[PDB]
Amino acid sequence: ASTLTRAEVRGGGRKPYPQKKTGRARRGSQGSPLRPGGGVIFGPKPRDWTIKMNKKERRLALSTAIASAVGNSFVVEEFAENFEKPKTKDFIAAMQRWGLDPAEKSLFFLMDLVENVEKSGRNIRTLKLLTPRSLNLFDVLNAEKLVFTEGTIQYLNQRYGV
Amino acid sequence: RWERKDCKPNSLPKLHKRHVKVGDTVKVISGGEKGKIGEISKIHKHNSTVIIKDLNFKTKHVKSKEEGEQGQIIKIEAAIHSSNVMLILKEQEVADRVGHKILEDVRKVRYLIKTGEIVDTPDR
Amino acid sequence: FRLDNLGPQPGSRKKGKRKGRGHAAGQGGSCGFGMRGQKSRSGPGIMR
Amino acid sequence: AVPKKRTSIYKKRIRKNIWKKKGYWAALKAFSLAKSLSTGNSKSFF
Amino acid sequence: RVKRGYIARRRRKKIRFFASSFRGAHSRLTRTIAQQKIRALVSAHRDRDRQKRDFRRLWITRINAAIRERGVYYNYSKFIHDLYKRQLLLNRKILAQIAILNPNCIYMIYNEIIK
Amino acid sequence: PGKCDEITTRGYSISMSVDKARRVIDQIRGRSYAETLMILELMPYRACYPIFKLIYSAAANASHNKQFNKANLIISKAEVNKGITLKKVKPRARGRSYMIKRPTCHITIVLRDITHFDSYDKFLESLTPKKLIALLGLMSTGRR
Amino acid sequence: RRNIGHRQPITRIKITGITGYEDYPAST
Amino acid sequence: WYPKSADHVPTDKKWYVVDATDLILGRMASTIAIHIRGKNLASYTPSVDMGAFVIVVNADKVAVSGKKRTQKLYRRHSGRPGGLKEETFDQLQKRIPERIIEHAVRGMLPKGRLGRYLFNHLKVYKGAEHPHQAQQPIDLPLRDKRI
RNA sequence: CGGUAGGGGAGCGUUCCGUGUUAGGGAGAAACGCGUGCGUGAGCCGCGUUGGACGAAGCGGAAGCGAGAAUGUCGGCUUG
RNA sequence: GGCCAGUGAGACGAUGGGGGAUAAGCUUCAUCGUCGAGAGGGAAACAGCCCGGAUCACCAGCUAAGGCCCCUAAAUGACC
RNA sequence: AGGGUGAAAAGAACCCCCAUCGGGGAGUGAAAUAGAACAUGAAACCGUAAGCUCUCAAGCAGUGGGAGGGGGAACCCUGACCGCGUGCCUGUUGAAGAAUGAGCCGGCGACUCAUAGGCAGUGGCUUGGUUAAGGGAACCCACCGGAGCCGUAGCGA
Repeated sequence: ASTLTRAEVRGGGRKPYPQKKTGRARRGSQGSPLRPGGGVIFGPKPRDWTIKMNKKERRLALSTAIASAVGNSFVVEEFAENFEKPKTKDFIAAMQRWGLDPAEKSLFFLMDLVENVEKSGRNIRTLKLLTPRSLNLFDVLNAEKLVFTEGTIQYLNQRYGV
Repeated sequence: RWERKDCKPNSLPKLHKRHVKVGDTVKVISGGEKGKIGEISKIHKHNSTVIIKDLNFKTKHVKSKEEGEQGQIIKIEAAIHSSNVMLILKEQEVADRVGHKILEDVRKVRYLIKTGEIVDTPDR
Repeated sequence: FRLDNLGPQPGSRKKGKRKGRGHAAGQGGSCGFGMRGQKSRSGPGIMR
Repeated sequence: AVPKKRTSIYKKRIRKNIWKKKGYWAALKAFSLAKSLSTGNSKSFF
Repeated sequence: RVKRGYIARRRRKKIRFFASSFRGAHSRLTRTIAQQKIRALVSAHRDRDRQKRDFRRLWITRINAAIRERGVYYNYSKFIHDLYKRQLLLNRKILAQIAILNPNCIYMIYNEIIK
Repeated sequence: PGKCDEITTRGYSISMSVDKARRVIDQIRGRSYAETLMILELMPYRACYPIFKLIYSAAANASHNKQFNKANLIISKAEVNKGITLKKVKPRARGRSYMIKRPTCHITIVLRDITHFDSYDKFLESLTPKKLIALLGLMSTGRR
Repeated sequence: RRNIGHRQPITRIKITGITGYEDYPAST
Repeated sequence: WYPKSADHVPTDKKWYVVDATDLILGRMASTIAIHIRGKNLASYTPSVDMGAFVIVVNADKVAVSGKKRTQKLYRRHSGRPGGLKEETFDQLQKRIPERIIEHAVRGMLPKGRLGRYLFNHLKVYKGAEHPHQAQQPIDLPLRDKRI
């Protein structure tokens, strides 16, 4: 998100007319901010925000999010997948027979993420597969319908204690 | 009107590409006069606009001669967009989506996906 | 903890006052810089 | 020599009205000339 | 990240409407519509407190005339010797109000005061 | 709506100052067609001719288009309005320069023929109210 | 300058009748 | 509730008379202009003209105390310089008598649009008879022991 | 419980983002007005039109964020 | 003490004084008041004099400084 | 400096006024008071019509009281007459000021960002707190990365 100041705009730096002896304001360039030709005061130039958040706190934001989503009908939980010729029909039907399907964003994740489920999870927009490598605060923070596997239940338990 | 001139990669206007072909027997899909067979006659391939005969009814007016004589009105049939025409054969009288095959020879032709008819037919 | 439900504690953040927007804000006009003088003038100012 | 301040709408409407009206009075004269020029004995307008 | 506005037009239509029947440029010409607005509110104050003060004045003079109607030298002054000496809980210069509606009643008041 | 007792004949940006065309147009408001005709024919005003051409193209535009007379045909409102104005830079001494404008009138005239149901007496008879609406085509100072 | 308003919470009473005015009438 | 407001009063206003034969000028003119305003009416209202016509007669014989009769001067000044016109009360009472009282009340009563309108309610005559029998003018009450 | 310079506290609003291809919406999104509806107020709810396509609320985030004063400035218009 | 301001030529009135000519709405300092930063009533109008201190509403009342013939409220009220 | 008829020119056959400028019908279109100096259309400014009102007037032109009248049948319009009221900002010991500035309307236009020191609010951790550069199946990033900094001992050149 960038812009140009009184110094970059192409307008010239000729005092358009002498200081006194003319009845008119003291305009001093036709590249000035006041004139509507260009020159913005305090425009946006690319700033690079970044917020160092203490690791041991950030963790605890995850642990809080998770630990708040569970135990109130918002954590179904599985143990494995065996899909061959990945086909997005057996999988969505799995969601159906499984927990809550309804394509209502149902965050959903796994361990070691065998390709043949990655490859049939993308078609469905509402639920996105996750791995410890890919874990984010955002999507596990619907507390809506997030699933796990035992690798995640103990991997998870292992990462955070009490 | 500059906002709608033919678009030009270096001296030429992009031609798009449409499934419909001249002499095609089409059903109008949705717009307006939905569900009416026709024979296309003239494809403007840059806009994907296609005039099928005897359907679209535009009541224009024409100053005929140089003394104001005549000038009797003409009734022209104007464009309709290409995504609004499917194919029909009189035998499988039904709309369909196009397809393709490589038949036993080298050549490669249309093939209505919902039926067994062939859109390409003979060369002429 | 849905995204919509979460809120920050009270007093955690204070909106930065924008000087010069209005008299009601109270920093409007002079902005508390008073009238004239080196301090009022824009620039590096007097060295500490 | 140079005016101080613009006049109101009030005043200006007054004077423009006097201008136009000054045109009003000079029609009924032309209307008399018409209503007399409708064919009649007269020595004018060959 | 342009952020241009229209909130002026409402900021200002509102005033433009509070200054109606202001008979000049004071009703059309926004940059003076504002200061006019200010000045109408101010005179609303001063005319309000002055209206309390002003209606007292009006009733004092009105009751004063009704009392002087007795042809002998009475007053709004002396009527109040005699209207507080005899305990009447403050008819509140609204005996000045009946004095014009039920005048016979105000003559009854006045005779009971004289006693 | 006037209900066909009106025939607007709008105008082009007829290339003359608005205000002078307004002194003649104000001259001709209310008078019946015959008078304003014979006046504008002989009026000593430049802005009088195009107004004339307009009027006559309003009578004639209201005799075969609608079908009216001319003897019972008045000028109802006959308004003028400004229009696009052009801007010239004519120069002048000591190097100064002044815009000289160039105005355009924009006239709409609404003639008015006469159509009357005709009522014999003042007395009112709260009857045929649905019909009554048709009957009261035009009234002055109506009440209730 | 201070744009401030004010609602005095009034009460709109209706009066039904008058009583016990018989004693010590001073009317004449 | 709401104070009463002078609601339309046209005519049948009381006409009074004052024979000003030796009645000192000021005091009389105060009790004239108090009946010119209507401050003798429970219907009094500054903004409306609830007053009452009156008639001064024998306007030649108003008295003034002290040495006034040669001292007091009425000055009318023309708009141009040098227009000031010294004029002593004796010269007026000799020359045009009614203007005397016509000043006295015209100072007493409230100048403005309304004051100007009321001043017509004073009819001044230098003779001994007044041509008005309009409301059969009842003589004017004087509450002033010193006249 | 007056208050300029000035300091502190509590808020509204505008464009955009998260919750969203949200709720709602061609029986109709915004500018104009009737409601002294409502607020201490910045402003908010409703209410209508030839046109007429988008977009609230709530809990949060960011600011090219709030104008009658710069002999400002760009455009349109007047006065004489 | 911390974090942070603005201010830096005030004006007049009372008093004690210097300078001046015991001249200035002059100037310069010391102790207080008002204005500055403060409304309202008296003073005709009238920052710096008198009473007095404004949170708001009230078509309620008692007073202060000042006043009671008319314009404007209130005795053209008493007696010397 | 100059952008936005319509979904499709279907951009107006025919008629009349007619110097073929510009119009009114007819026709097209859902709509052309969308008709080609055409898409929503604010304000200044120019008119028109209706309601009430000004010619012995005096006024930063409003306000409190409201005569008379008109409106749909207690609220809104106008205002006879009375009272009070010495524009707004900057800036001054002190301005309504005959000190400044602004013709009006609408917009554009001013304490911002980067990194660092200090202080306060909030949170995480703690018999320690934190990682930076750098990696991470892109960029964000879970995890790694302890080099480094701060708190642990002062006095003295």
